[PDB]
Amino acid sequence: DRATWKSNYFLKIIQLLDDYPKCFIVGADNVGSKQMQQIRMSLRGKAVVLMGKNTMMRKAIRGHLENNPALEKLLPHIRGNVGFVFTKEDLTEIRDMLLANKVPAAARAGAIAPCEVTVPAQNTGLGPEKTSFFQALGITTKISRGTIEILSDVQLIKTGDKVGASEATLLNMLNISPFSFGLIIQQVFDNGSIYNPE
Amino acid sequence: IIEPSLRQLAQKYNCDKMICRKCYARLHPRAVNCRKKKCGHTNNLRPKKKVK
Amino acid sequence: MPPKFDPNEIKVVYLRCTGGEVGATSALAPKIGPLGLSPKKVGDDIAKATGDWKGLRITVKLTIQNRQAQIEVVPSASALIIKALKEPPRDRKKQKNIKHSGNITFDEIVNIARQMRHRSLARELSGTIKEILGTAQSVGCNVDGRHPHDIIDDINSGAVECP
Amino acid sequence: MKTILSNQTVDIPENVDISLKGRTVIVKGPRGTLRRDFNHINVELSLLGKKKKRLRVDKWWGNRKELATVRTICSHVQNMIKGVTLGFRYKMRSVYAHFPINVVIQENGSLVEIRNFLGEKYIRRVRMRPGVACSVSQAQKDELVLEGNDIELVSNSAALIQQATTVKNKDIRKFLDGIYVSEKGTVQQA
RNA sequence: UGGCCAUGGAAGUCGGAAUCCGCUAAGGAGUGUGUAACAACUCACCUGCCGAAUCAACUAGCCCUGAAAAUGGAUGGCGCU
Ligand SMILES: [Mg+2]
Ligand SMILES: [Zn+2]
Repeated sequence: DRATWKSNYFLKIIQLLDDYPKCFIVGADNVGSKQMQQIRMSLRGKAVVLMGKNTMMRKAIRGHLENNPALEKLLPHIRGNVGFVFTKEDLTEIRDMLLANKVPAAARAGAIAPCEVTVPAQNTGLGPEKTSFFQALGITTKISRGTIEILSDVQLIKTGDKVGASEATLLNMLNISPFSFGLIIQQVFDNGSIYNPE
Repeated sequence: IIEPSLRQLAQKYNCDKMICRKCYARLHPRAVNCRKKKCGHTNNLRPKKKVK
Repeated sequence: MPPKFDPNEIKVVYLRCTGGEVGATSALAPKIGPLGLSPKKVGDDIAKATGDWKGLRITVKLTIQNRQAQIEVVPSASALIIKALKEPPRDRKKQKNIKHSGNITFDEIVNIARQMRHRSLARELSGTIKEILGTAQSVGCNVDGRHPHDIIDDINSGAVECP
Repeated sequence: MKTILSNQTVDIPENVDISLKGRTVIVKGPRGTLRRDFNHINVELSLLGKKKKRLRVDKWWGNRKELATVRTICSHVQNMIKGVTLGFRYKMRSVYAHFPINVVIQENGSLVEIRNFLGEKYIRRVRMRPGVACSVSQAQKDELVLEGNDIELVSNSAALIQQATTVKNKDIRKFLDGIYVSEKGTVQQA
C-alpha cells in the first residue's frame, strides 16, 4: 500500500490530462463531503472533479513526456487547498455552473464577513427562552406572547468585519446562513491559454 | 448561572486533566507519564472523571 | 399542526422499519402517531395488510399520512430483497437454525435489484452497481457454489441494459 | 554522549540594546532594563555583529541534560527582549455562579483585596512581585489586567491571585470559581 | 444501509458470526463519548504554513518506584560526588 496506490494516482492524473485539454482549478476551502457529492451528482455527465496534493506537483512529469509545454504556467497556482475540475465543454459556461451551485454552511466564528449580514424582524420559533443572548450585544427583542420576536431590521456584521462568537451562535439558532461560500475559482487552463476569472 | 466560555476557562484549570493510577497526582491532559517520583513516572494514567 | 389542531393538507411522511407481522412489542404509533390523527391498533392493522404475504423476513415502512389514512409502502433494501428471493418460506417459530442458509444462485435476478435502486450510488452505470449488490449479500454467496470477492471483476453482462 | 559543540542565536531587534557583563545579560529598551544572571547555566554568551545585532550561545562538549539548557537561555533572553519592547499583559477573568468575586487594587498595583469569594468573610490580600502592576480593567466586567516587563514576575503574580481564590473541601468540578488567567498578551503589539 | 444476528433495544457503537463494494482523495459495515434507539460529538487519506531527521517495538547497564518496627546508630568510623 502507498507505493502501488501512489503509482495508480500518477496514472489517474496523467490520463485526465491526456483526455481533457481544459482544466478548472477550484479552491476547496471549508467544504463538506456532502458538498462534494452534490457537485459530483450535478457535474456527472460532462466534468470530472479531482482533489490533489504535491503529486499534482507532477504536471512537470506530464510536460517531460516527449510533448507538452504550457503546463509550466500551472505550477505556481497549485497552492492553498486546491482541487481540479477536468472537462471538455466550455470555459465561461462552466464558471457560471460552478458559481450557481454553491451551499449555505452556517457562520464561522472568528473569520471575515463577505457581505453585510442582517437580522430581519421575525419570531425565533421557541417558547419563553433566553432573550438575554440576543440583547447582550445590541438587538431589540421582545417576548410577544411566547415567541421571541426581533422588533427591527438591523445590520449586525458589515463587510470585512470579524464575526463574534455569541452573534454567530444566535444566527445558527435562527437558521441564518450568509457566511461561507462553497468553492472558489482562482485560475483556469483552456487548451494552453490561462485566464483569471475573466 | 455562569457564562459558557467563562465556565470552560475554569474547567481548563480544574477538570481538563490526567490523573495517575498509582499516586492520584493531578496532571496536564497531554500527559503520558506521571510527574511523581513516588510512583516512578507510572504511565498508568486515567482522565479525571467529568461531573455528570 | 402548528398552533392547536389544523389540517391544511397533511401529506406527512415518516420512516419506520421492520414489520414482518403485527408485532406484540409494536412501538408503531405513539410520539408521532396520535398527534396528527393516526390512531394505533387500526394503523398497525393497515401496516400488516401492506407488509403481509412477502416480506415476512423484515420490511421497511414509509408512512405517508393523508390526514387519517396512512399509505404504507415497501421501499427496497438490498439485503431484504435477497432474503425475499431465498428458499422461502419458513416464516416464524422454527426458523431457529437460523436464517443463513445462503446458497440460492440469483444471477439475472440481481439485475432487477440494481435496476430498482432509486438512482443513488453516484455510479458509472450497472458495471459498478453489480459489484456493490454482489457484495451486499452477507448470506447469499453468489452463483450456484461461488464466492463473492474477486469473481465480480470479470463481469460480461448487463452493461447497456440497466439504464 | 558528549556533543562536540552546540549553539544558537538570538537576533536582538534594533530598538533594544543588550549587554552582557560576563554571563549576566542586561537588556534595556523602550520600557526599561531587565537584568538576568546565568551564572549557574555554564555557557559562552558571545555577542557578535556590528550594530550588536545577535546574541550567540555556544555550549561545548555538552551531554543531553547540559545541552537542554542552551535553548532555555536563548528563550529567556527572547522573553527579556519582549518585556523590554512590548511588555507583558496577563488578563484574568473572574468566574462565579453566585458570589461575584469583589476585587479592588490598593497602593498602586501592589495589593489585591479579593472580597466575597464564595460568600467568605475572609478578605484575601495579595501583593504583586516588584515591577508588576495590577489594574481593574474597563471594557470587560469581571476581569483583571496584570502588566509588567519581567514575565516571570508577572505570571507568578497572576498565579498568586489564582491560587488565592481556591476552593477547599468541595467538589471543584461543581464549584468552578476564582480568578483564572484567560490571556497572555502584550502591552503593545506593533 | 434500520447491513446481518439479536426486538429488550444496537441503522458503526450492551455483546457475537460477519466483514465486502461504490464514490473514491477517502473514511472501519467502525476506536471511543454517549444514547432506550438515533442524533450530536470524537477517532484515516490528503493538503496550507513551518524546515531535517523522524518513530516504533524489544533488549541490557547505572539510577529511581516497588521498600513498614518498635532505646539513638552504624559501607567499621569520620567522611566522600
Ligand atoms: Mg462534601
Ligand atoms: Zn503518580
